[PDB]
Amino acid sequence: AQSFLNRVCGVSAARLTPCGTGTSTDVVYRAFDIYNDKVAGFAKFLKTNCCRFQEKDEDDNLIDSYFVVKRHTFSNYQHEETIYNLLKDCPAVAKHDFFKFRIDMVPHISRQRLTKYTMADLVYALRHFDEGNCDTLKEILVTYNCCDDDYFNKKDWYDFVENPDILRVYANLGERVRQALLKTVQFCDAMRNAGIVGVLTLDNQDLNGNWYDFGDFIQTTPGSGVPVVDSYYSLLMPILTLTRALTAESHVDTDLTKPYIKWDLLKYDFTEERLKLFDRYFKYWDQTYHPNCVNCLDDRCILHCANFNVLFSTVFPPTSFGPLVRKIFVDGVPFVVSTGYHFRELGVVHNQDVNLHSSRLSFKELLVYAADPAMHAASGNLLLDKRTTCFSVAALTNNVAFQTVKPGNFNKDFYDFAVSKGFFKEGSSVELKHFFFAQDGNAAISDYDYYRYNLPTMCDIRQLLFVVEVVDKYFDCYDGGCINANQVIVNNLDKSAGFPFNKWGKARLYYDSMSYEDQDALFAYTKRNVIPTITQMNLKYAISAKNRARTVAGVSICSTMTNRQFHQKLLKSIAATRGATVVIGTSKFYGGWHNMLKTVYSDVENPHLMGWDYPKCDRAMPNMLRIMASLVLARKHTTCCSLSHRFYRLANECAQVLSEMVMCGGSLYVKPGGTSSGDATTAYANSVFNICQAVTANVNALLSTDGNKIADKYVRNLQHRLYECLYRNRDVDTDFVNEFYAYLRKHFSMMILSDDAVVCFNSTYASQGLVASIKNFKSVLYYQNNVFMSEAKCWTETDLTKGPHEFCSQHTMLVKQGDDYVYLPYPDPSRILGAGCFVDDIVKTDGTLMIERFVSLAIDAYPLTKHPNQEYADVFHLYLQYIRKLHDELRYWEPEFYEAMYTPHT
Amino acid sequence: DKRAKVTSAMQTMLFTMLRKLDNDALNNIINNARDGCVPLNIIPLTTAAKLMVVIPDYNTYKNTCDGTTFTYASALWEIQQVVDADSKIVQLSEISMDNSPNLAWPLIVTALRA
Amino acid sequence: TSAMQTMLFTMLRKLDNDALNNIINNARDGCVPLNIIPLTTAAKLMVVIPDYNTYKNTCDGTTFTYASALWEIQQVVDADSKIVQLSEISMDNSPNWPLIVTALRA
Amino acid sequence: KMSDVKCTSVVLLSVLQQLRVESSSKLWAQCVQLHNDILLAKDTTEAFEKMVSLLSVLLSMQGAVDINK
RNA sequence: CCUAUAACUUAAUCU
RNA sequence: AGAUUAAGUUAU
Ligand SMILES: *P(=O)(O)OC[C@@H](CO)CCn1cnc2c(=O)nc(N)[nH]c21
Ligand SMILES: [Mg+2]
Ligand SMILES: [Mg+2]
Ligand SMILES: [Mg+2]
Ligand SMILES: [Mg+2]
Ligand SMILES: [Zn+2]
Ligand SMILES: [Zn+2]
Repeated sequence: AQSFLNRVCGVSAARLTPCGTGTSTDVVYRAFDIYNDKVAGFAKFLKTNCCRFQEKDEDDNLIDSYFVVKRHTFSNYQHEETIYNLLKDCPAVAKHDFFKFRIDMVPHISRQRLTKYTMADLVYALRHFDEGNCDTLKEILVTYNCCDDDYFNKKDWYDFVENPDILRVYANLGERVRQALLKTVQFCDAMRNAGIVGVLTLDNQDLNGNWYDFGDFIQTTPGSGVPVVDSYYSLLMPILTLTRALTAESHVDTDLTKPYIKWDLLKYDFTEERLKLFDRYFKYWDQTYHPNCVNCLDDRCILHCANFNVLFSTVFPPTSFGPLVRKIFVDGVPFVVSTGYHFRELGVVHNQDVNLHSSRLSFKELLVYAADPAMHAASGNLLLDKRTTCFSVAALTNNVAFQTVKPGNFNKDFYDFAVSKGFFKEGSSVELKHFFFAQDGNAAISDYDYYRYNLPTMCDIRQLLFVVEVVDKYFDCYDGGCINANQVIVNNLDKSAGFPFNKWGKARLYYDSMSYEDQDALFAYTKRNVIPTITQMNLKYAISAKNRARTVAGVSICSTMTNRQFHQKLLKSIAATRGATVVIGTSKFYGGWHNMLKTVYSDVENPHLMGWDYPKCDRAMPNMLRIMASLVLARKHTTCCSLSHRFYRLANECAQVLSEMVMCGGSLYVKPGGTSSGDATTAYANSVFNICQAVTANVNALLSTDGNKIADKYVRNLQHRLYECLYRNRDVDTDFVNEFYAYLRKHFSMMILSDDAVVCFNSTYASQGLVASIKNFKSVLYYQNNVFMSEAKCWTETDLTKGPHEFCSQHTMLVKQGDDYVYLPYPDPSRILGAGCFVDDIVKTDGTLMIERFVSLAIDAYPLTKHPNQEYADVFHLYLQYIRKLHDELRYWEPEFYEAMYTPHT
Repeated sequence: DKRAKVTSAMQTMLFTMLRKLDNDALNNIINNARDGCVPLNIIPLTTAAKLMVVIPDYNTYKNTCDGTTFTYASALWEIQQVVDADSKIVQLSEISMDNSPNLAWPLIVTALRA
Repeated sequence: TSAMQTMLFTMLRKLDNDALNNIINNARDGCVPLNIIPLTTAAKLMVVIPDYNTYKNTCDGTTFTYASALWEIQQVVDADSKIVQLSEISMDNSPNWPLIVTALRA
Repeated sequence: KMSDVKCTSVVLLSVLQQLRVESSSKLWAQCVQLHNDILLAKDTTEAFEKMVSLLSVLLSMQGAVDINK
């Protein structure tokens, strides 16, 4: 009782109060990174072998310091004392006190002045985030002075979009995380010099940074100890950019009170600084780190090193990144061209083919000089734009352009006809909710300012490498590789050629002006050189239900030409495949919607339906996931491209559609990240990203579940093998990648179209935690995608008689068609009526073009006739009567033609 | 055929950007470099004689371009003229907290390098 | 160009709203408003009165009716900033005419 | 009903846009704001007040004679 | 100024 | 039945 409490004090003479009663242990619910032969994973368990004592302050107030008394056995007691005597001189080791006390003489291990939570509690709270179940995260935030306790009274406090002050609140933890990193390096040095072998886990280090568990440590010859730090650093890696742990490295002498380091403006390399950062904070990470990813061995090595570069590039100044320019002489007349590029992710890349003296310019080298933004920015004015927080390179013209968006044109004859037919009554189910919203002249830069949601995000690299192997299995059936210039298929040649090529013609002029040999020479040039390109932002005039402006990205003709020649074989092979997971290219007509849904419900045993939402998907997508998506597509080029060619194609795609220079209103800006909407590979890379986040949610579901309570022994062995393949094994285990893929295809059946997804999943496994659910997606999007996904944007359908709730903004009904029941897609009737009532040209409200327009809208509006709601069905009959009224005011008007569009015989 | 027109237009545009180019403060930074190779983001930051500041409200104006001369990018910039969103010439006497609701925000000030 | 202007007033005259009709009638007689009608709790409105007979029908005292709302008059200037009291208005001193009324609503 | 004033707002803003009212960005910004908030209004009393405030922009400048109508 | 990809409809030529 | 051009509609 009191005597035991006195013994715990010891030489410290600290005022203790017990958290438990008497001499019995105190049971806590903590998060452990455990790997046994019994269980594995990063889950929450019960810790029952410790007595906890809180230390009072001078005024008798409770402080963060705790005394943890652990009783296990005699052999662990003697072994831990033997390890501690070797490790006691290290300041990163918490002070241990070994004694025995008579409760019957059980031995005790007393750890002194620990915090309440370990580092694994912080990592688990940020990596498994739940609103309303974040008490551990709240206690950590109010304990270490990140925010007051009334900060959580503000609603949407956790939301990155609704409240960007949570980034500052989380950045208040970064200094403690950096101190824990330095103390881990000190502990590893002390283990190596003393000859001790053991794994480092996150639950054995407290939030002060001190290490305290040695039960699994074994002794060896001194000078040759090996610490294992893969699980530690890999599970900790998202927190390093969430809390911004390396912020103090920007300052002089790494001192937060000191000012910033004033780097040289002409400095771009930062290679030795990257190596110094890697040796300072990740010294015992075993895999080789290349600061410049041009020296990497394969694409997995590119992923592994580009992950360290997003962390280390937050230290360096933002004027060093982007194109590296060099003066060259053309016929003695000097130019300023780009001879390289400095990436945040890939390091410095230098161009291989560059001449200092050229005596004539061909069409191809004129094209790469016109496309290059170096000439455009070296001639323009300096720009300081304070409307946005994005980086501003230069203003090309002396004015600032202020583009507005016009309102829609009203189609009064159809509205008068619809009012005469009984539509738009008071209290009716169908009302107009889709309009053309006008925008004022500040709309373009306000839409560009939504790239502040894109943050530098470090990934769990071991988890990402396993996930990219599983993601690769989905794209296996497709064929790909390079093609020649004559095999390239262009859909529309009279479209914009981007900037600065839209001053001289459309895409047809450049396709007709270059021969096939010039196009192939340009494509070969991008395999050894990096061409930086400028992307034009254009406001898009189209109907919507929200008043937010929408911008499209216009990519240059050089980038889209070489990207077509690199990617089109794989993209056509994806679009021309039925029955697969990615359903891009599959029509909803002629029974195709029914075939897509039948395919999604393949072998799920206890089937439920699930769909989710990506908040700010084009904006907030991390650069590591976009690079990962690009690498997966480029895995078809194994026999036509070398590794240097594939790296330079990756560097060209990163310099063109990931972090390119963006021209928004006559002025150049730096794109932080995200996806350009005008690249050829956008929908397909979005499909790879969607499959990646789903596989990550399933992995985090299977590893965070308690292994002792998994009833099926196959799933328990699968969770054990999952932890082994993530954190213990370094090489790819293709047999377990096949086994986990088959498990996913059996219990988590997907249907992917470019960030839109429907999942048929086993419900019993999801309630047991063996497959992912909405909560796992919310956690993964929080720690990985830097957004908060509310459960109101998600849906769940427990009755598969009714279809998915929404997919590509179409609902689903079960319809008796002929002798059987099929699934029919129907749209929202507000959208159909708004398309008929509001048009974007004054030439679409007469009897000339409006017949074929209304036919197309009646084709899309036909399946509303099977709806039980009467006004929903009357929408199609209204469009039919109006097609008649247009047909006699100068085979479609008959209803049978529309039915033929949804019956399975094509 | 039409190849000649677009190649002459590309050649003509690319050459008059060198008539616009500063060519003497550009050389002082292009030859102070270790490998004759400098980042692009510092080229208009240290060489461009004209600066344009787009200012959304009055607080940004008093924090950024208060006075006739202001300091940005470790340089000295003297305002030449200010225009509004409708591209009408604003005088500095009009930019005050009293007359701030009557102006067409943003204002685009233009400052030469002193 | 003008067909859009004819289709506006054929459907403005079908909403049958007193406030819209009140300002369209006032505009028809030349009693147009210089600035935008505010709909907040209290803000400023400038109304131009062409001549006397359309002034008595709107103003009787310190309150005039506009857009089915009441606006209390603060200042009357006439083709200058020639401030004119409120006791001036009668037919007895009609030659004593583009006139501005700057008021505030409740 | 509500749909009539939501369509009349569209007709009125295209009328204002034909009269080059976007020559002044201050007037065009609040015209765009009033039009966008009529099109998102739920109560019809809220939509009518904005309609008055937006129609007075047309009745302000002398470019469309209402005498003819 | 007006992007990318996919599907569908209509019209007109050659087969 | 297939290809080409032009136009349109929907989806992302
Ligand atoms: P969806 O509209 O919900 O898609 C999200 C989206 C990001 O804007 C990415 C899909 N995407 C990419 N490029 C696109 C484009 O040019 N047009 C549209 N409608 N969607 C695009
Ligand atoms: Mg432990
Ligand atoms: Mg242990
Ligand atoms: Mg989205
Ligand atoms: Mg959808
Ligand atoms: Zn590498
Ligand atoms: Zn290839």
